[PDB]
Amino acid sequence: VKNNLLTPKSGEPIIAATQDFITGSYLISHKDSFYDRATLTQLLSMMSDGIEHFDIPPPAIMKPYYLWTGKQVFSLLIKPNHNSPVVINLDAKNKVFVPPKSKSLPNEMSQNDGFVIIRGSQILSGVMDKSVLGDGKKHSVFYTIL
Amino acid sequence: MEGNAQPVNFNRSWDHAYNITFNNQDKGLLPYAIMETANEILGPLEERLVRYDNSGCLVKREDLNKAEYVDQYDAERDFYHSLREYINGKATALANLRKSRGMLGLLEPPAKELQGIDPDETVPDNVKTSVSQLYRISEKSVRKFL
Amino acid sequence: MSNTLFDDIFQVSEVDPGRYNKVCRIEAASTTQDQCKLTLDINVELFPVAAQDSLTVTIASSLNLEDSATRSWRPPQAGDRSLADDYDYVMYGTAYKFEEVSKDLIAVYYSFGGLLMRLEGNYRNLNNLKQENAYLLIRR
Amino acid sequence: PDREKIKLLTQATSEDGTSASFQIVEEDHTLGNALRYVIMKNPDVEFCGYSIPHPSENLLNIRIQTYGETTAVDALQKGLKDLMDLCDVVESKFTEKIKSM
Amino acid sequence: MSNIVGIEYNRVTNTTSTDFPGFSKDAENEWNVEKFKKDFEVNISSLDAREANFDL
Amino acid sequence: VCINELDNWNAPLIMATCGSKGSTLNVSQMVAVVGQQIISGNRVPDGFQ
Repeated sequence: VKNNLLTPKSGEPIIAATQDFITGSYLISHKDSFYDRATLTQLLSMMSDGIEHFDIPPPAIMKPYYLWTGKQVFSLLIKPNHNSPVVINLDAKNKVFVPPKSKSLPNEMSQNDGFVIIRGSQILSGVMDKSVLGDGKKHSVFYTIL
Repeated sequence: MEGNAQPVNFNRSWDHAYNITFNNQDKGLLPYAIMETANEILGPLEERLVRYDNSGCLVKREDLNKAEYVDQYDAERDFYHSLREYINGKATALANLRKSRGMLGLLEPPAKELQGIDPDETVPDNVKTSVSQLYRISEKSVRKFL
Repeated sequence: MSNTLFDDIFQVSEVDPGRYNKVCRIEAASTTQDQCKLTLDINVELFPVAAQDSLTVTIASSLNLEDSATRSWRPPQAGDRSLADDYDYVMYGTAYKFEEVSKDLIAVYYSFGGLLMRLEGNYRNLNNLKQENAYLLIRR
Repeated sequence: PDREKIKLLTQATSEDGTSASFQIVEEDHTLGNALRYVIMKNPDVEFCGYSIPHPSENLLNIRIQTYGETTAVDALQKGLKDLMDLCDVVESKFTEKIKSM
Repeated sequence: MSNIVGIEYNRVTNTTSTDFPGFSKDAENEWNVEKFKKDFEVNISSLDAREANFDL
Repeated sequence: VCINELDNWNAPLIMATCGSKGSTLNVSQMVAVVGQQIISGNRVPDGFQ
C-alpha cells in the first residue's frame, strides 16, 4: 500500500484523508485559531508518540503575549526538524475560493483564506479543505511528498 | 504523469527548483545568458536523435518536418522543444522588465566585440537594487530546473 | 533607528470582519507620503482597532537594538531593554512574493503565519529585501 | 527495586540529556496530564507533552525537552518531586477545615 | 488572561491554562510553594453523610 | 439565500465549506425546500384518470 497511493486509471491519489480528517485539520488552520506555548506543545506531541524531535519556530504574535498560529503547528508535521529532508512547494485553489477584486489583488488576497501558498514547508495562506489533502485533485499535499 | 497528461508540471517544478536553490548572495544572470545555459544541456540531447530517413541513411537538413520521414519517435523530440520554449517565454519577461525599468534589455546576445559591456556602472545603483530585488534567476536555478 | 527598514503614519479606512470573530482585515492610507497604502490582518481581542484612527507601522529587523546551539527558539530574559518596549503590538513573518503594481510602483507581500499583508510603494521602501525575518511594530 | 517502569528511549534521545523520551507502564492520563502542568512551570523546559500510543495496551510515553541549562532527566526528577509537594498543600489545608467545619 | 471562560451564544473562549512562564516577556508566575500556599483556600458548603459539597 | 445569510460556526455549513461530506444542495433541502422530485426524466406523471 506504499506503491499504490495512486490509481492507474487517471493518476490521481486515492488514499488520503477521509470525511472526518478534513474537518479536524480545518479547525486548526482556521485563521482565528491561536495557541500559546504549552498548548502547541501538547498539540505537537500527539501527532507522534514522543519519538520525533521538534524544534519550535518563533511565534507569530509576539509583543502582548506569545502566540503561535494554526499553520505553524501544521507546517511542523511536514518538516519537523532539520534532519528531515521534506521541503515542498505548492500552489492550489481551494473548494470554494471566493474571488478577490479580480484585477489588482492576486489570487492570494481572497475574502476568506482561499488560495493556499506553501514555500519551503511553511503554510503562508489558505486552509485544508479536501482540495489540498483529500482525494481526486492531482495537486494535493500528500501527492507532493509522494 | 502530472497534470493534463504531461509528466512535467512545469509550474511546480520551477517553483520547487527556485526555493531549493535560492540565495541573494549569489549574483544572477542576464536574459541572453540563461538560454545558453539551457542549450548547453538539452543541446547534446537533441543530436543523439539522428532523424534517419525511411531507408537506413540520414536525410537532408532541408525540409525535415514533411510528414513523410516521421520515424519511431517524434514526441520525445517535440518534448525538448517545449522545454526550451517554456524558458524562452520566461527569458523575455526579465528582458521586458529591465527594458521599461530604464536599463537596456539585451535579449539578443552580443557578438565578438567588447566582452563585458556590463551596464552595472552606467545606470545608478538604484536600478541594480530594483530589478534583482523584484525577481532574479541564478545560474544554479537553471541547472536544477531542467 | 539602526535596524528600522521602514516607518510611516497611517490613517485607517475600513474594518471588515468577514465571517470571523477574532481577526479582521484593515485598510490604511499614508498621511505623509501620498502614494503608499496597505491592507493588514489584526487580531482585535488584544489590540482593538476602530475606523479612522492613526497608528504607526515600523518594519524593523533583529529588535535587539545592538550587536545555545539548540536550533529552537527562546524568548529574551525578563530584564532587558530592547526595541518595542514602547509600542503596543508587534508581529512576525516572512516575505514571499515581490511584484510591480504599475510603472514605478512595486508591491510587497508579507505573511505573518496565516495573516497576510500587502503594501505597495514607489521605490521609497528601498531597504525591504527578500530576507527571512522582518517584524512589524505598531503603536496606537 | 523494580525496572519495568520509567525508562529512557535511547532511539529518540540527544547525545546528552537535553532531549529525552520515556515510556511509563501502568499509568494513564491521571498522571500524564498532572505531570505536564507541574513541569512546564520550570523556566528551563521548552517542550513537555505526552501521548498514549494505543488504548489496547497500557503504557504512557512522556516527552521532555529543554534548553542547555539542565538536563531533561534532571528536569522531571525535579518535576515529579514538585507534584509531591503540591499535594501537601492541598491535603493539609483541606483537613484543617474539616476539623473546623 | 483574567482566568474567565467566556460564555457566548455559540462558543466558549480561552478555556486553556495560560499559567506558565514563557507566555509573556515578563516571565512571571513561576513555581513557588509559598506563593501557592497563600492563595489556595477551601470553603466547605453543606456537608452531611452520603453527600459532600465543597470548593477548591 | 440560505448560505450567505447564515452565521459562522454553523455545523452543516463548516463541513460543506470543506469537502468532507455534504453539499449546498443537501443542506438546502434541510432548511429551505426539498424541490421537485423526478421519476426517470419525468415529473411524476399521472396515476389514474
